[PDB]
Amino acid sequence: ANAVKTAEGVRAKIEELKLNLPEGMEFSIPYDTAPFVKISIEKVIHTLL
Amino acid sequence: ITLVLAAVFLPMAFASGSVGVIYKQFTLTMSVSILFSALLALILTPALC
Amino acid sequence: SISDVNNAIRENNVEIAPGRLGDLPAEKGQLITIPLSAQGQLSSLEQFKNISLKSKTNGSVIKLSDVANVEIGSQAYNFAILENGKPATAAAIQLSPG
Amino acid sequence: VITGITFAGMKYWPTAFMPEEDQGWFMTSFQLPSDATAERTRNVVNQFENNLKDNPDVKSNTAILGWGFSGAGQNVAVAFTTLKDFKERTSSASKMTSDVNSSMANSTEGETMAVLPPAIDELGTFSGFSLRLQDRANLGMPALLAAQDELMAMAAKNKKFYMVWNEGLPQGDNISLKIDREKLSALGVKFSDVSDIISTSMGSMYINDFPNQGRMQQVIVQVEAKSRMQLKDILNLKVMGSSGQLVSLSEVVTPQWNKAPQQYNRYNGRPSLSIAGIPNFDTSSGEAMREMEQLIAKLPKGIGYEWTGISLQEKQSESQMAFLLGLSMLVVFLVLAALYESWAIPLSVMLVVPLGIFGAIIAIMSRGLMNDVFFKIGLITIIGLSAKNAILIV
Amino acid sequence: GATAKTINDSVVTLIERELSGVKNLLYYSATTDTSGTAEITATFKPGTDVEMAQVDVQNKIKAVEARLPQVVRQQGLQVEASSSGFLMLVGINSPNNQYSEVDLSDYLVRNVVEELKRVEGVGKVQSFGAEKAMRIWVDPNKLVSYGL
Amino acid sequence: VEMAQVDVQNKIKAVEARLPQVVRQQGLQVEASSSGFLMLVGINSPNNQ
Amino acid sequence: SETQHALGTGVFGGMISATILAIFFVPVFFIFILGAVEKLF
Repeated sequence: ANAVKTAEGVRAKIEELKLNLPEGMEFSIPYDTAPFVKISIEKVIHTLL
Repeated sequence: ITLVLAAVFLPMAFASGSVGVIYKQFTLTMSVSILFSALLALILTPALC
Repeated sequence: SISDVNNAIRENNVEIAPGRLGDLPAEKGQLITIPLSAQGQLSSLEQFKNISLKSKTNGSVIKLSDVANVEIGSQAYNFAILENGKPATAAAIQLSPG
Repeated sequence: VITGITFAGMKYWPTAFMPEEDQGWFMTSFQLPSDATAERTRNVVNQFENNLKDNPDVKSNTAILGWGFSGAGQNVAVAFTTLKDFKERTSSASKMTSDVNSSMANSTEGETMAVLPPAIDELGTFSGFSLRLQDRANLGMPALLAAQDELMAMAAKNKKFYMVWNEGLPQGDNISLKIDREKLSALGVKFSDVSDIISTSMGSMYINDFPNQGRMQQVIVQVEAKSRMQLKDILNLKVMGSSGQLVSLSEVVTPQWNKAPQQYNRYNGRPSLSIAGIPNFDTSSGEAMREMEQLIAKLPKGIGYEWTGISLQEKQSESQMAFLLGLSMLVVFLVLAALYESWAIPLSVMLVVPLGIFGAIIAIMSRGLMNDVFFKIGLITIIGLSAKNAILIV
Repeated sequence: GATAKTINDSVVTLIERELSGVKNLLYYSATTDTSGTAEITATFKPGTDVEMAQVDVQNKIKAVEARLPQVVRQQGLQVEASSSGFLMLVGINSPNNQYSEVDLSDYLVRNVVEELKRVEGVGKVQSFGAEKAMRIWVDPNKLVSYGL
Repeated sequence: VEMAQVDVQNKIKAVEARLPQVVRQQGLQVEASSSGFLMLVGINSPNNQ
Repeated sequence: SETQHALGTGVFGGMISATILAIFFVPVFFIFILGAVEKLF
């Protein structure tokens, strides 16, 4: 499976659940590897151009 | 030149294991880009020049 | 009755469950946790022949040896082998189709 | 002569699979001794949190206590530490891993090992070489465990190994209570009572569900935590007989201590333990695997090893390179010969690729980069490039 | 009711043999500890179809399922394809401190875990919290005195 | 043979639901064999111990 | 940087050596293989 799309879907579902979050609880994502993916590709393209 | 350059990458594409997958990833782009380059050189470059 | 014998064999051979010491939730200041087990199964012939059974008529405990002979033998006695007229044991090897 | 030098450089220079990378996070694993409760592991993780909050590159470190890769228990913990964006850092993850390893080896009363993210996403959970030490002759669990101890003793002294350890739960001491049925009958207490009280002394018991707030939630019966901390509480449990008196368990049990492996692993059908290590600087992954094989050769009979995960693929990559090069060089030969219908042209094209290999070999030796997959793709590419150079003139 | 050695003797070795024969298998391993569960793993040659591998493994398990003990059968055996590598950690903190760990865990298990495990690409959601339940903490000293 | 065995197992689990509970508990064994002995391997005791 | 170096240094050195040595040697190789050719015939 694709990491970026799965992470985006998980974060979207979390955002959906932030509507019914009872007061006093806050969602957090301390650890996430998806963000690295893009920053890698963008360097390669920088070496590409 | 185009044929040899496009064909030298084929054998590594068929290796086993994860290194085989990495070789496949490299070879796809390497061979297809040079074949398209051969097509472009034979077709468009002469008239454009 | 046979029910009494079966129940005695069930209870005396019980298979106590394993556990642990100092498992969560734990007291403040606990520094050691150790698994612990208890053996509750009968080991060999002697204990089985010594299984206690309450006798109705006399009112005193008797032993399994009184109402049965305990031995070690084949689980099933269905089949037998004769290699050259001499008793032995054998197993047949079959091959998967293909 | 150049061809000979090229072949010598091919064979001699060490090899590896992939270069390490700074992916923005690192992983710390804490494996305290089996006797350790969760409080001691929490103390160690708190020391790690204290020692990391001072650093300015720590965006956030999250610790999972009681769970870890390759084991789960009160003496196991994991921690994922992320780092600020690359441009806004004053260090690299390797330096932070080294510092945390040094401090925790200095003082935490436990084994803590900080590792970089795995070279590839899902080949393994950390970067390094992994091994499985197996008993191939039914030598017994303790015999292979002694073999593991011997292997680690040799690994520690070796200068080509930064650190090597066992990635599994450690040994443990266990207690066994043997019931005395003769005295139990003498005192007029049934064995069923003793078995039941032991069964319901130090374990949880799920009975049934109840309807809490629209969902069925379990109902669990267990003894108070104050009565299952030490052996005294168990031996102070009392059972009623027909004599009008209570007998403690201590009267009809005798604690017996044993030392047994706390975990059981198997790999390819042989009892095994899983080892991990990092190649020291100056030492490539291939050299570390080589020396680790040399040191394993000096082990009791019936003890073998098997490379798994990243190590298996690294060995496989170097176990086919000759075949890949030969096949590529045969393919180009045949294609050129068929296209040009001559024998001089293909051989002349072959008389140049030694030089292409020579250049790359000398360059990598000059810069010190090891022979890896990317180097192999480079060799394959240079084969075609040198073929193109020879064709244009021949 | 079985320790690491007991559960290893009872189930792991039995399941291992039939699993050994799956197609495109690369290696197979097994892990056992006091947690009370076995964890057999089958790694397949790179490039193999994950769904085909999973269905083959399930076929070989149901082939051997008949020979396994009744207690093993009752709880059931879970066959699942995962990556054994975390993609992200999603948590619910209480900065205002109104709710303790038990309430956070019950909310996460009841609400968030089920919602997240439905999302595409989620191989498995490993929860590090437990549902609320009524716990009866029994003092054994009173039991004997009261005769219970 | 493998296809036949998997098909038979599929058709048994299809009908498994309709079978009695006692039959289900012991379990049903599906196996491919040849119904012909290849060899007999035995352990004799010539010393009669 | 490490990944890019591992993929670039070898190819750079290989191209430099291949071209520089080939412009001098490849004609020699062709002449010698042709020499072997008339040796055969």
